[PDB]
Amino acid sequence: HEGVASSSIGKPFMGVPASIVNDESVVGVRAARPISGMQNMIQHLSKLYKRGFSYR
Amino acid sequence: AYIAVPAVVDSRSSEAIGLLESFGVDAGADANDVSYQDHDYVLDQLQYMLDGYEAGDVIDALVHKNWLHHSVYCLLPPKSQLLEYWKSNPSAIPDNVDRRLRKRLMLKKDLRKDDEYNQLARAFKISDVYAPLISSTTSPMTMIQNLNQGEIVYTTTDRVIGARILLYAPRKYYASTLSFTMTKCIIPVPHSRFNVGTFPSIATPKCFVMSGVDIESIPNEFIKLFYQRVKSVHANILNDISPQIVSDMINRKRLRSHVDVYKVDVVDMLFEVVDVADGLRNVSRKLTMHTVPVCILEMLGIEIADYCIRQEDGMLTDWFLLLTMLSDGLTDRRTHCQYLINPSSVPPDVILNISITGFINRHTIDVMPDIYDFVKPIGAVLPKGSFKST
Amino acid sequence: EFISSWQNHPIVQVSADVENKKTAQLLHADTPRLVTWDAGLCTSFKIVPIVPAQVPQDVLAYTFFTSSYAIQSPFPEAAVSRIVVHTRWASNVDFDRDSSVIMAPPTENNIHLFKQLLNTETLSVRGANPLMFRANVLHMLLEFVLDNLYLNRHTGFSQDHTPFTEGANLRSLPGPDAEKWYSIMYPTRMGTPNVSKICNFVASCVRNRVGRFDRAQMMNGAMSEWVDVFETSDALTVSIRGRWMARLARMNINPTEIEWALTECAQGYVTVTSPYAPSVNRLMPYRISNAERQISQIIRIMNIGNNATVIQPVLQDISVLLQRISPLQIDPTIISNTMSTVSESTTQTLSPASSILGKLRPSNSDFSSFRVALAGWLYNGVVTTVIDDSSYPKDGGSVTSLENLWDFFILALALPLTTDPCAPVKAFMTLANMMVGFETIPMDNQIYTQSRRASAFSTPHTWPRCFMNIQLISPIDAPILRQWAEIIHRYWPNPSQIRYGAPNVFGSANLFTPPEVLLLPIDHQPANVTTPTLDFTNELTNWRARVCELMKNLVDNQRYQPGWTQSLVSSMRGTLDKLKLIKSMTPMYLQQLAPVELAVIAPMLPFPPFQVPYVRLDRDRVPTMVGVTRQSRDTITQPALSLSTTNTTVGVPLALDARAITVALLSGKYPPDLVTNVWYADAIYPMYADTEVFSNLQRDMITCEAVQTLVTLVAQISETQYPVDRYLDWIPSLRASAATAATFAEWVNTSMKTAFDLSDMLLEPLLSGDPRMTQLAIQYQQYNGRTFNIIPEMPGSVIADCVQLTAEVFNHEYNLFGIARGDIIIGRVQSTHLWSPLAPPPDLVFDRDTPGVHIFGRDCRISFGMNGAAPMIRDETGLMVPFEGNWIFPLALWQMNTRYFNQQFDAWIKTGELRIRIEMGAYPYMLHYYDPRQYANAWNLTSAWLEEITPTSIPSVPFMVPISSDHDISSAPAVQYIISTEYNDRSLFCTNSSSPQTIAGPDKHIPVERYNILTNPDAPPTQIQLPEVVDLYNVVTRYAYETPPITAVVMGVP
Amino acid sequence: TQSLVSSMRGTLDKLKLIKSMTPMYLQQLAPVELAVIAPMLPFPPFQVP
Amino acid sequence: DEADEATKKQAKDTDKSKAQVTYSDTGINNANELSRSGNVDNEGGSNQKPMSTRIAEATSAIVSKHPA
Amino acid sequence: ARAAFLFKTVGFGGLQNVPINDELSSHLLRAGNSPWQLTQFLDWISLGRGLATSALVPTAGSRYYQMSCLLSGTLQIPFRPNHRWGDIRFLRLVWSAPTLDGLVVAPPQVLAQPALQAQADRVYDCDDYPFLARDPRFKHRVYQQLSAVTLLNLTGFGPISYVRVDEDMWSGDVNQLLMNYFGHTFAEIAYTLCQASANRPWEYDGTYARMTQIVLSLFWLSYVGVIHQQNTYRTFYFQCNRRGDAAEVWILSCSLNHSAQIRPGNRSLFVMPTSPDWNMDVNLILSSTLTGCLCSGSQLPLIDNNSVPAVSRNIHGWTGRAGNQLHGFQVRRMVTEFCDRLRRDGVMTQAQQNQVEALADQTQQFKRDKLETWAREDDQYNQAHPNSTMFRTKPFTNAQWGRGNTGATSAAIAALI
Repeated sequence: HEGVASSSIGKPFMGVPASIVNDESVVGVRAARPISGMQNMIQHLSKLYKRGFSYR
Repeated sequence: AYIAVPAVVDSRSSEAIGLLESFGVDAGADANDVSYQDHDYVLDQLQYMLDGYEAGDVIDALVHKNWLHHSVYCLLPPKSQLLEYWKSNPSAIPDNVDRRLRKRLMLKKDLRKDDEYNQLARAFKISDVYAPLISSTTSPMTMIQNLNQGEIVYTTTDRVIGARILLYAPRKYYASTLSFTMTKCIIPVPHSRFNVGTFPSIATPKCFVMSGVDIESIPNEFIKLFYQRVKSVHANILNDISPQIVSDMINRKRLRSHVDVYKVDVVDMLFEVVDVADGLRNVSRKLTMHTVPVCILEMLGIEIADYCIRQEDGMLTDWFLLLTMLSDGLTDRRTHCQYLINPSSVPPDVILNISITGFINRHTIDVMPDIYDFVKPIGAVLPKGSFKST
Repeated sequence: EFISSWQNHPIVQVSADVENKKTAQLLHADTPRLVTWDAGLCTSFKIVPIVPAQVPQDVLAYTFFTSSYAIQSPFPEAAVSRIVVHTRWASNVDFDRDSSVIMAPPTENNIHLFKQLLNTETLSVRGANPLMFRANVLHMLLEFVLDNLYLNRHTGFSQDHTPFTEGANLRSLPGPDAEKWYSIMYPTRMGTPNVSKICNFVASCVRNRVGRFDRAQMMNGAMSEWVDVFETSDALTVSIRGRWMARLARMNINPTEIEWALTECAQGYVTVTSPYAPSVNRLMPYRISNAERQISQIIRIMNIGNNATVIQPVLQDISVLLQRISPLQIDPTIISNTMSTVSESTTQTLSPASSILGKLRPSNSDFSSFRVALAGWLYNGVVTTVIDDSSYPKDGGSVTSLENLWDFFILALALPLTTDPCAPVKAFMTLANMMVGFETIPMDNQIYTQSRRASAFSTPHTWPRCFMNIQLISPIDAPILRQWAEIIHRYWPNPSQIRYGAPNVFGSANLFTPPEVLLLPIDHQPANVTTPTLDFTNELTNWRARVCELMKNLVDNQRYQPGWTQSLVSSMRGTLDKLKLIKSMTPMYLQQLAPVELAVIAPMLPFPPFQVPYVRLDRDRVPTMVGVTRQSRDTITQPALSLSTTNTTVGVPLALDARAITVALLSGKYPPDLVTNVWYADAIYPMYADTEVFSNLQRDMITCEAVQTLVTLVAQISETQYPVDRYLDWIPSLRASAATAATFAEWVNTSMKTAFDLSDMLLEPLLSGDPRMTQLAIQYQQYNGRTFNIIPEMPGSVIADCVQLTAEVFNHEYNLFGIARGDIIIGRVQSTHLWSPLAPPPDLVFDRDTPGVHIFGRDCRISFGMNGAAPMIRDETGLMVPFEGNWIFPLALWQMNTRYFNQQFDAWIKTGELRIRIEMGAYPYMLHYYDPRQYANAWNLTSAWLEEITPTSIPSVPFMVPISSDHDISSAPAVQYIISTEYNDRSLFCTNSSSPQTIAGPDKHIPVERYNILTNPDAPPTQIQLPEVVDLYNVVTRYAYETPPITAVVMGVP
Repeated sequence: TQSLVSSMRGTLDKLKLIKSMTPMYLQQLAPVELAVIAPMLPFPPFQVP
Repeated sequence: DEADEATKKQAKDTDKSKAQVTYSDTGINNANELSRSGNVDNEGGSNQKPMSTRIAEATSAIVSKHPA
Repeated sequence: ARAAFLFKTVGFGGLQNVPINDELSSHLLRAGNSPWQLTQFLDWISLGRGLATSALVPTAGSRYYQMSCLLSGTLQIPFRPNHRWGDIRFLRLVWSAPTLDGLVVAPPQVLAQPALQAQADRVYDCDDYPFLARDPRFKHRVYQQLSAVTLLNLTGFGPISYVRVDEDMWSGDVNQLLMNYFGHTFAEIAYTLCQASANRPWEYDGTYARMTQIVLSLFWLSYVGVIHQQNTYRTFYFQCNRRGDAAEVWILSCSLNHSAQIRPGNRSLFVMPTSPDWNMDVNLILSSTLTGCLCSGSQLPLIDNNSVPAVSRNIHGWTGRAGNQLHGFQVRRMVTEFCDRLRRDGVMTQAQQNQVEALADQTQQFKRDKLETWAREDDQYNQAHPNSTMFRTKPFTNAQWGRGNTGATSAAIAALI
């Protein structure tokens, strides 16, 4: 997610559009950072990777 | 007088709900003085624009928009489709069109192999007939300027921002997406003294931006970005007014359905730790506790005063513990760091007497966790020694 | 088991982590908030009641006092009143600095104000370490100034309709309530019915200095430009805001200058207009100095050091801008069309056209590399553009290979566009590596021989002697190599220069070049027509022709031709002719149009260009080092003597692809019918509506201000090389070190960031070194050893000057800030007299020169008594003395031997005849008021203080003071134990203000000197008495200036 | 293949100008600590010049 | 705003969607124009608070009451 | 255009060394180590809205004189024939870098070595110094403040200002630029002009130079009283609501009532105050500073030798055998001249004149008392300390408190129009 930046700023991929999310890693201030197509896609994949999988 | 607030505003919903009252504005008695703009379509247009361009330039361009002046976009079909649409119902051709093209278009005959109509067809350009054209390459700043000056802005693309888009030809000729939210039918409002909108602007010096809500705590993320960029770029040329000032402006001379249940108003509380061991007082520390709902505050009566937060046995009181649990944490006001309360009476850093000072940040949030999508059991992870029994 | 120590886990307030948002900062930076308006009172001191009045009473009837009639009064009506410091206790601001300094009345504890910075080891909550008082006070004064940095606003007036004044104009305050303000603001308006102290003071004043007395009405039906009023305020904040306003006024500019600057920057392609009529005094502060620009540029260069990833996105952005505004575009099929007509035979195994097409592989994205190569011309100081190693042949190649010939052709065309100074040598060594074995030349050593890769010749030291001296190459043995060397020497492009920008408003950030000048590695010839056609009179076209003819000569050489079929020779010659005569517009575009676009783009770049001179083939002048400095060496004080050896090199190489550059150079076309003036007027117009440069100017100003403030503050607690005056040397302080300086600097940085509402980095580039010896300078060096260095001049700092002025005022008004001065005396005094312990009678005080005193110091020893003898302690003279008399103690002795000294001395202090003078210098104090008609003792308080003294902190010194009375009272005994060595009672304002007089106790009337304007009839209305006395009634100037955006006044023709 | 002169010089300059207190501690305080703790050791010091 | 209203009234009078003659958006940079407004009183101050209320404030600041 | 760059240093006011010491030098360099302190002085005077004061700097003229003394005492190091810049010290101070960028504390060796003994009334040529000769922009930037110092140090009275009237100066660009300062004050205009001149040296006959000359002429004509609301110079004048006040404020203004008739030609002269109370008049010092900034590339006319002391005669670029006369005046008498001219013009009444006279008398009394007290304190300090003697204000004599050539100066300025 951090490596894909720079070369993809503000431009979509795979038909997934770019977006805008929150940042609070920096101490004391928590602002909004814009993410790219891959960044948004990784952001959505991350919650699945953190919660797990359901299997019928 | 245009006033910008950090929330989405709609003509009917924001009128039904007490948006200004939610932010803390005093009542205005008759509501004929205020009128609300609608910016939800502007917000989804902003998302569509962000899909193509960068956030910064679009935001900077949208800053220079005058919301007190009306204008609309007129979407045109592609060149060929415009030619067939003019071939049909030939009353649609404007006077600016070439005489030879107009006469040939009235041919009412199959013009594929005439080749004079065809060489004219290669010769034709839409910009010749229509001067203001976005042409899908125009900068957002130029879009906003052409929207500010004039009433009808012609375009050949749907990726625009700032105003409603009206079709010029029947839908058959248009092969674009069915974005009916911004695109209306092919065939076809005064402002009050105060107009409330979302996006701040710097077009005219009668615009105002409402303070009182910290830019950190803005719930809506797109509005957070817009406010951040505007404040970071044009900090020195923005008019900031307190909610008290807004209420005074509203009531200077006069003063002398289904409702959602998952929306609550929260406030930030300011207090100070005081040692009253002797008859004298000693102020030890300044703390701010975040995101306290107002309804519990009204229930458990809290005013600006002095309280003791320990019982005779030596443990924290139930009301204080409940308030701390409900809040989202405590921050030291001098050193901007998270503060952790000592539960015991061991001499280092014991809080026994507190003094409430005031409340500053007031806004509306949604208590929906947003992951509770299906009704399922709940499993919460909490470390040891967390007053579980209490 | 009651460990009480695990709870003592410290939390670090400053964290350090790897930093990648330096790119974000360099691309865009937060703008400081400079313009803030205040509509309240311009005061920072308030009067509070300490002891309530004595109404009703058994002597005077209640119908005397005005409080009985509920008459509002300017001053509190109480028995005791004191002045307390409270910044912005009466104000209405639109933006909040959040640097407030609030104090409590002296009857409360204020110890928390002096334990903010380095008291992380003080366990107690009521004590502080006396060795950081100076640092805490300095931080407090900085907070004072930062909080008081505001501007005054003119609200509005109304005429008085009562006979209390002679129809004066009174100001109206915006707020929920105004009755209290209307009585606080104008003391003289009150009537005087009786003979109380307040009424006497009011009656002793003039009647014609109240409200507004001067205005600037420049137009009809519009707000006055400014007004001057008499109202309650204080001289310190008045002066601070005056200096702030003067600083902004020196930055103000007018729309005509903006119009001229924009036109000159746009080079005549964009026109803007300004009004011509009377106006309303706008305030648009945007002009700063070249020194500030240079300092900010140096700081940015320091931030971007040796790290490519921090600078590459800047070049990407510049390439995007060039692509957006440029008319040149790729031609899709020019090369294929021109190569589809070369005559060939179908029975050959080699096809030059197929081979060259396969090696070229044109693509549209190839133009991005070309544009970033163009962008790299503006930053050769820190970024060096090179050709990537993968472009060279894997093993050096051979001239018998057509593929290797095409690689040589591509590299030869691509190389002269890079900023790498070793490009000619690399170009020569490419052909040398290919022709090894076929032809030989004499090299220098056995390491950098003729077989070494051409990309390894990257330093000026590696240039072969045969390259510099052509006579060494044999005309017979290496004719092709000699020809190539001669072509390189007599056809490499010649650098030139162009002019850019409008430094009238924007200033100049150039460092090693004359201002307003850009250098270019190729020759620039301005175009003379607006309708261009194809032209071959260009240096790049000549270069291509020479390369093609050289390859023709190589093919026609009689030692090479016999190895080829005739058909292949003919096809190769035809291909070379077609490549020579191809119709590309890129070489002409690069000569006539690209410099203009670069010049119009440069002035609005977030990172201003940083350049060093281009040298063509002069090896002695090749730059080899660029360095910046931020510290100093052992005792070297002058930067010109330590820059040479206290600098860190900067610079980084960035690689590009030769194939993309060659394709861009070979395939370029203009729109079918292009008119340059119209095209550029259309393209440039949207770009010139931004104000980010105007914001960056303010950012640079704030940066320089912060640097100077930092050095000025550090000089107060450490030893530095800059001249500075001292005013707080009587306040105790520790022996500082590098860690102490770093912590103090971090606190100052955080405070200023909070004050000016900044979230990004500031002073952290300079916080990575010892801040006790800071300096700023830059230099670069040539091959021959000459060095050129730049030492920017330091501009002043209004904030630092204001802080120093505040220190000067504090040096006389320390009492108002809760601090006492001098030493203390402990001993038993029993009497019925009503003198105050803060102003003791002289006879009680003794000092080092008083006969009979005993001075103690480092070497103290106590010998116990035996068989009725008395214990003794050793004096510094060497005699042993009993536990009686007058002693003089430094604080550290008792601090280091607390428990033993308490146990051995408390009884003799309480009951015996021992009196001890503790030397402290400065300390916070506490007051306890007692009724004078009853018994009172202070032993409990004194013993508590003595017993809670600890080797790392002390609590506030307690004093016991009587209460003033306005009628006869009886007397009762009182026991005192602690007194001060000097007068420390300047905080009093008045006693029994509602009563005609004070019969008993301390007496103090209203200070007339603090109201010199109202009480001295023949004094100028605008006289101040700083720093000795702070006045509480002054003349205030209030403005109504407008702050519109740039686009609201300057409008460009569409 | 690529020149690293500037990078090497920058790294070396940073290492040279690092703000370490270790030499000061070694030349000022460590001898004092060693002299303080030496006479109390069970095994007294045994040194060669 | 007055210029815009005049332009709209002219368009309505001429019975056209847009007006040939416009009092707004001309080619002239008339940015220093001023017009009478209710925000500024006769004394040159602001009217964020009415003059009558200001007078009431000032006169109420000096009231005295009957003793008990 | 100026061709010779020469400047004169301050002279001892009866002492045996430059009247400055370590305390004053540190107080001056308190917030910045650059000896060129024009911007710092501008910030300190705070737009002239009130009476600035301090413990070591009683008045604005005090700071101006101290800046002059510091520059005079410090510049003598690199101007020695050996031209070395950083081998000797002056009052525990040494130059940093050959380009004269700042002053720092001396190294331990230089501190042990003896300091430099400065001299009085030295005249130096900028082109002698190699670095100043090499760099034209640096020389032009420095020469503005050098010229201001020279204009202050040329005589024993207050600073000198230049007034010029010429109709051909006005042009379209000048009108456009001048119209933008409709409501600003003289101090603000001077601030902006000085900052612009610092950013870029002006050329011989540039728009900024012409506008500066026009502004100076307008201010001096309004000060004398020839130009007012009912008699304007091309509908421009300066208004002062409280004449005779301690801190006067002058505002540019336009009026369409009447325009005076101006004879064609080019005329000019040189003005200066003589009474010591000029130390508390920001406008006069700012006018002198503007003239100094102009002197960078304009080559003003020569000053007659007979109007300056012997040590200031025959300066190559400033004084000459036959030159213009210096006209000196007294502020209190000039106030009366102003009132009388207005009354004769018929726009003022006797009661108003009496009020102005009373206010002026009060102001003069106050300033005289303060100046005498400060002079006595300085004398006592010099008596107490014999090794660090100093002066906080330019010395004056009792005779300078009387009216001089005020009538002749007023007549000449009136005849200028």
